[PDB]
Amino acid sequence: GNAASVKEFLAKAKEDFLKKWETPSQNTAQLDQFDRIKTLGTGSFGRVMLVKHKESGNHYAMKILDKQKVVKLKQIEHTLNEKRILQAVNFPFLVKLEFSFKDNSNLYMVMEYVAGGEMFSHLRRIGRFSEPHARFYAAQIVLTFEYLHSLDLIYRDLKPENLLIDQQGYIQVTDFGFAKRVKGRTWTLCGTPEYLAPEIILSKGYNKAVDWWALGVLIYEMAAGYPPFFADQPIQIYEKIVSGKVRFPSHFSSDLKDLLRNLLQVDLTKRFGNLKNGVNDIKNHKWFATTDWIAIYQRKVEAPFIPKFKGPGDTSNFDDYEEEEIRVSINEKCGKEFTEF
Amino acid sequence: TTYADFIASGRTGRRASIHD
Ligand SMILES: Nc1ncnc2c1ncn2[C@@H]1O[C@H](COP(=O)(O)OP(=O)(O)O)[C@@H](O)[C@H]1O
Ligand SMILES: [Mg+2]
Ligand SMILES: [Mg+2]
Repeated sequence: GNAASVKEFLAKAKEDFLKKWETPSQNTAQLDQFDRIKTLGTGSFGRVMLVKHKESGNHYAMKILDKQKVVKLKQIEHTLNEKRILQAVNFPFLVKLEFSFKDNSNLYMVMEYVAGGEMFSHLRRIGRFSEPHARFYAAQIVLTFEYLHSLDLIYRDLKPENLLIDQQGYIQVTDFGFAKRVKGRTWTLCGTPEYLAPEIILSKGYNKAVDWWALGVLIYEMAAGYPPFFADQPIQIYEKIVSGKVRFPSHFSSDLKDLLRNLLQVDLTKRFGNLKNGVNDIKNHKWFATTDWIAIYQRKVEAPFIPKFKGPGDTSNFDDYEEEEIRVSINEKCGKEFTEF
Repeated sequence: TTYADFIASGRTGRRASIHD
């Protein structure tokens, strides 16, 4: 995301968003304009590869989606949401979508390359983040959700795997696959097991409150080293989540435990972020007392950790993945389904 | 310890997103 009252700021931000949202960019590049280098990561739906833009010499992260696979996994409308929303947003902590296009077989989304690696790998290696360290990343997510929700957007897949550390040690939110612009309630079952709010698991209509619940899980996992609800199988995780019972590590400060009880709140009439006071219930909470929200947004705060970059094109901060040949059919596939992409 | 239980569990690696 591009680097840099509130009610006024969000007013102008919304104006900018609606313009792109109403008239999305389309077909702004083609496959042969890039040199495919290496796979940076994969999810249930796509493969993201580090690519080299021939003309500019710039390095990018290209997300590749097989149209037939998208259809099989019932992600047609989600994928259209993903591209349409990502090409319209603009925030310091949101990954920037540089180009997008398609061919007979796949869909392509070329984003800025965030070389710091997944928060996930750094978190697992180090074990856990100290409260001040976790707070840093947390604040950025809080501000990012304030921005997204103000645009009537629900994110729906917050997790360390979908969060990247940039060269300045700041967070970049990627993967807008489940992002959706919705005013009222929505019902699709999606997200990641460990991060699902109770209302999603119980097939109830839900709203942006699930994102605040997800934030609770993220903060807990960052500070504890493990999630608040874990098991060997998703079903077992779901049982723990709905029961709501949460136990905190003995090293968790009083302020952190109080905030978490308010975020990992099964009762929607009490879950922070969803109350009458909106996001301020979180931003004014004690655990964030030392947080200077404007400084964070302006990226004037010193990052707790700055990733090592042995130069451009360096992928040492990412695990290695099995590579697969990107074949393109001679026959167009699912043309009608993705006509607006 | 809880950490020991987590580390020994089957979901300590990257977690895939779920859907219908
Ligand atoms: N802009 C990016 N820069 C660097 N790595 C990225 C970027 N976007 C995604 N990735 C990597 O690719 C992985 C898969 O991307 P994602 O969009 O999450 O796929 P899926 O939607 O199937 O989860 C991420 O977990 C991350 O490791
Ligand atoms: Mg993902
Ligand atoms: Mg996704």
